[PDB]
Amino acid sequence: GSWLEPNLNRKKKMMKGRPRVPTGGSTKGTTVVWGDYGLRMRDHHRRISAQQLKLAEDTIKQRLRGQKYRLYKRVACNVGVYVSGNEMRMGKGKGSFDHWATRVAVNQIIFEIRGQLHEQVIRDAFRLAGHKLPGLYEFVKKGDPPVVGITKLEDGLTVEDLKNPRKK
Amino acid sequence: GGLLWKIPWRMSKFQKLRQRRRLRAVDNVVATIENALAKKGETVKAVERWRAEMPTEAEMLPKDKYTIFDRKEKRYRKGIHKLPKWTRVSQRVNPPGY
Amino acid sequence: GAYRLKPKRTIPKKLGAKKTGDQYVIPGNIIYKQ
RNA sequence: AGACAACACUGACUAGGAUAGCUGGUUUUCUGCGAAACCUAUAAUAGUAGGCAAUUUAAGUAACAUCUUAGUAGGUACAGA
RNA sequence: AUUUUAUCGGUGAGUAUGUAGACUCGGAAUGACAAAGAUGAAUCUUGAAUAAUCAGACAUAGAAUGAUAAGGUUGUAUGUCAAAAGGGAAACAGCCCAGAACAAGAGUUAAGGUUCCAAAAUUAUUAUUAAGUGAAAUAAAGAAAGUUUUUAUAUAAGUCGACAAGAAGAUGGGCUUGGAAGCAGCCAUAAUUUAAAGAUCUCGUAACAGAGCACUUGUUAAAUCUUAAAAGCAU
RNA sequence: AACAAAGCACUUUGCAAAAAGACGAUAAGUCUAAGUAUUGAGUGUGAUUUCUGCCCGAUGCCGGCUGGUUAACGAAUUUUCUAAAUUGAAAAAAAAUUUGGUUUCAGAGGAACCCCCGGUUAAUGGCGGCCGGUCCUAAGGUAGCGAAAUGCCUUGGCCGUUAAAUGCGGUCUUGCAUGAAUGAUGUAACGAUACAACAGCUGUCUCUAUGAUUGACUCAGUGAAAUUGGAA
RNA sequence: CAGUCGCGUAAGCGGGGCAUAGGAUCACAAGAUACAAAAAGGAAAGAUCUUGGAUUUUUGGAAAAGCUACGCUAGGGAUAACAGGCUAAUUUGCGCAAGAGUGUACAAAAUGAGUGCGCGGUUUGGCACCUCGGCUUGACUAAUCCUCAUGGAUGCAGAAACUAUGUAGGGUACGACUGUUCGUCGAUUAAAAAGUUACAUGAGCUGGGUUAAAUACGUCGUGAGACAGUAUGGUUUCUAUCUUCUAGAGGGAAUUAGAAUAUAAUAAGGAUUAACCUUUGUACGAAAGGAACAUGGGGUACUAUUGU
Ligand SMILES: [K+]
Ligand SMILES: [K+]
Ligand SMILES: [K+]
Ligand SMILES: [K+]
Ligand SMILES: [K+]
Ligand SMILES: [Mg+2]
Ligand SMILES: [Mg+2]
Ligand SMILES: [Mg+2]
Ligand SMILES: [Mg+2]
Ligand SMILES: [Mg+2]
Ligand SMILES: [Mg+2]
Ligand SMILES: [Mg+2]
Ligand SMILES: [Mg+2]
Ligand SMILES: [Mg+2]
Ligand SMILES: [Mg+2]
Ligand SMILES: [Mg+2]
Ligand SMILES: [Mg+2]
Ligand SMILES: [Mg+2]
Ligand SMILES: [Mg+2]
Ligand SMILES: [Mg+2]
Ligand SMILES: [Mg+2]
Ligand SMILES: [Mg+2]
Ligand SMILES: [Mg+2]
Ligand SMILES: [Mg+2]
Ligand SMILES: [Mg+2]
Ligand SMILES: [Mg+2]
Ligand SMILES: [Mg+2]
Ligand SMILES: [Mg+2]
Ligand SMILES: [Mg+2]
Ligand SMILES: [Mg+2]
Ligand SMILES: [Mg+2]
Ligand SMILES: [Mg+2]
Ligand SMILES: [Mg+2]
Ligand SMILES: [Mg+2]
Ligand SMILES: [Mg+2]
Ligand SMILES: [Mg+2]
Ligand SMILES: [Mg+2]
Ligand SMILES: [Mg+2]
Ligand SMILES: [Mg+2]
Ligand SMILES: [Mg+2]
Ligand SMILES: [Mg+2]
Ligand SMILES: [Mg+2]
Ligand SMILES: [Mg+2]
Ligand SMILES: [Mg+2]
Ligand SMILES: [Mg+2]
Ligand SMILES: [Mg+2]
Repeated sequence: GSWLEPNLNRKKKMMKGRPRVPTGGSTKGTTVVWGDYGLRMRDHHRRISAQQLKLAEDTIKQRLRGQKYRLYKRVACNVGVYVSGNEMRMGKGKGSFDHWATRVAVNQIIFEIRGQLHEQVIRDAFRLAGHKLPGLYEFVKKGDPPVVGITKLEDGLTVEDLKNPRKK
Repeated sequence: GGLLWKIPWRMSKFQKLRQRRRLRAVDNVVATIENALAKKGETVKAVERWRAEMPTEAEMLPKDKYTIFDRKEKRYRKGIHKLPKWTRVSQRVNPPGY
Repeated sequence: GAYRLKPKRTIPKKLGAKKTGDQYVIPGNIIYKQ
């Protein structure tokens, strides 16, 4: 399939669910792994649609057209969102398929980029993509430390320090 | 909703002072129990577990004394006075990172 | 149910442990349904 | 025209003979204890029955509640791929 | 017939990255069961006698559903109300305290408060804010010579600002075009000489010319006085 | 605009003891009627002009076989229990047969309705698709009418009427969902029916004003009512 | 445990199937038991055990179709339609951010794809706390149609218009069509803008729409009847107790013994429009066209002013 159209059945209805909320110190998906720069969702955990991620991709291509770059996607739309009619009454079963979506935890990377381009030219492409995506986004470089929840592990900070009851 | 539960998002300096003293009072109950048993050379699993994964008021940060974790909030924090029976239940530790 | 009602309510089978460790039993007593 | 048949007519008036799982009402004081809005069944779903169970006060208690110590069942949060 | 791929699909490998109601190799707390001991307000069981109740509501946490709307609908855990007065939340069924047998007391306290309405501090310490922001129901993204702090950094080897002058030559680079001379577009953009000067960043010409910039020197001049970022509180 | 109506049409009624129809806890009997097929009753339509098409398959009704079916009746069958007798058994013994009583089974033949055949549309009712061709039906809406009292789309198109027309009139129609005695269609005459237009007329309006009487208001006489938890 | 069968050297296993998805009584029918036998001997009809036939599928187990707008009674607001409340998906309601692109050139004069962050409570909806239009007369909001001040405008010469910032004092009319709010159109105008208020206002009016009984048409239904259909017609009650309000009074308390007359500060309301000429054919402009500022347009009286 694709990162926007999975090889799943639209008839099997999926429960709403919730995005992951790491409460045990997990940094899963909070670092740049493939590209040199990344786009991080820094505010809150959300469920992004496939039409919003497609527009974000078009915005990065429209701004970087005519140049050499490699765009990576770290999210996959594998969550079916079934919307019942707004004009319908409550009950009478679950709604029909509307669109695909993906659940993203806080401080996770959405897009990564690698190419022979200038940093400022990539900051603008991610700035525009962030403007059109739901929530607040941030520019990240490869090598930056991971994030535990909403706290960055900077200046020798470790996960065991965040778990230690004594922190004063 | 139309039913008003007027609960301010933050606490007053008077509610905070009492919170510090309630956390301080609980520490004295545990220390009094731990010291009384140590004189006899005894131990209780509940006490050994409290002194291992719970700090003292003097070791807590203000954010941990007046707020709690709430996954539904913007910044994953919430007024501790919004917890049920918050003046008679223990609450000192939140998930790491928040 | 759904657009077409389908009453689906089974009788509980109540499987699992009926006696825990170091619990006294006599002949015939069920200890575990599985 | 379901029109008229003497206040009444999709069937008058009068005397005799009803029911109502529904609504309303049910009158002095003091004292002791003190619920439920759940399950199952029902021609049921405004009802009812049996349980859980409120009460009375006798007969029992190796009763019941809680903690401690040791032991057991089971896979949630989390974490992981 | 023929070979070749930093193109598509497929297979193999990866102790690679992510994803989770019907994945759980790892794995809590809680809750559940039973044993002994201890404690306690008889709260338990049985016998006999014998009811009411069977739209519940809200809060908190976590879900399904809805539209991650509803004082919505529906489970689970806990409590209150229901059937609970009293103090706090301006007023208040459900929230925070606390369970009213009747009086007395500058009595002792809970939550909550202490300038006045109104019982009690105009009580002490260190900072921030100048907006009545706020002060018992947080409007957002965002903008910005508001202010404070911290962390880097520049400065008599003159920071910062202003002012004065300079800012070359091969060369009008080649192509394209009616024209393309740094400045429509395409390709190249090792050099050379200078205190420095992009085969060119912004205006300008039909095309030249011309005015600025990057950059260079000088003058004025700061002895806690440059610039930037982050954070806090404000606009 | 509904009912009735004159007119029109269909069915029914032979009167010999009761014409049919209606009435009669149910009859005698009465009306019909001292009537007789040009009589009476029932049903639909609704004067008259011009007209009233196709389908008898379904439903209803009528008629019809030396037919089928066919309850009662009934040729032919059958059983339970018990009494007595016979046979049998004659061992601790049933069992079988006949008869009496008692109690069951049983159906060759044998009515109407029904099955079957035919008739009937001013009987209840029905009256097509697909692309000149083709499939289907008992038959496929004929004549006429047609944005209608019928029309969702829709304020259909065009013409006339208005300074301006979702109206009204005329006209064309592929009419969601017109239609021929549940009648079709067009005039005269009639209408406190409904709609539209013109002229005149007007306080309907522009835009109200003044005047009159009776109430309203005050004094005297008489003297209600719905309503009302309590009220600063 | 008893009874008696199978397999196995034996120990032993066997009361169907690896486990989890097939309803009674009653009546009826077939076998056994030896219980009772309505005077007695029998029997009939009963009792006990085994067994069989069930969309008893509303499956703890009735043999069961509709209309009512002619409707009735008991109840519920424990479940609807109007309004209010909560919500804000949606909207014919708006704002901000970013800027693909259009604008001969040039992002931001104008214009603004698909989007993101919000406000608001007008439309259509959700929930279930709770069972129309017109006329008359207002009040309020400001997201502004006109009038007043004003920034921007290679795209502001002038004029007119565009966009935007202030600003709600006043105004926003007349007619035809439609029951209409809405909408369409005619003709004027400086302009002929919106919204909230129980989509303000029926104990103030109207009753055309919706609209019970009557009736017809079409469609649907075997039919009685029905329809978000169409058509004609169809009883609109109330003497104001209280609050508020509009007017007018009786009494009173005033620096104070009480009066007559004339009255201030102060308070509450009221009045609230726009256009033309003159200037001037001046600025501007190739021309056409055409401002701003300022003065006057009260007088066939006074006065002022312009002509003769
Ligand atoms: K026929
Ligand atoms: K026939
Ligand atoms: K025939
Ligand atoms: K026969
Ligand atoms: K025809
Ligand atoms: Mg965003
Ligand atoms: Mg409220
Ligand atoms: Mg089923
Ligand atoms: Mg009738
Ligand atoms: Mg009548
Ligand atoms: Mg008690
Ligand atoms: Mg309860
Ligand atoms: Mg039943
Ligand atoms: Mg009932
Ligand atoms: Mg495991
Ligand atoms: Mg609720
Ligand atoms: Mg109650
Ligand atoms: Mg209370
Ligand atoms: Mg207060
Ligand atoms: Mg005191
Ligand atoms: Mg005081
Ligand atoms: Mg304030
Ligand atoms: Mg060139
Ligand atoms: Mg040029
Ligand atoms: Mg005729
Ligand atoms: Mg006769
Ligand atoms: Mg007729
Ligand atoms: Mg006729
Ligand atoms: Mg017979
Ligand atoms: Mg025969
Ligand atoms: Mg005919
Ligand atoms: Mg006919
Ligand atoms: Mg009088
Ligand atoms: Mg006998
Ligand atoms: Mg049942
Ligand atoms: Mg059951
Ligand atoms: Mg009717
Ligand atoms: Mg309700
Ligand atoms: Mg200007
Ligand atoms: Mg004024
Ligand atoms: Mg209204
Ligand atoms: Mg009213
Ligand atoms: Mg009339
Ligand atoms: Mg009065
Ligand atoms: Mg005055
Ligand atoms: Mg004169």
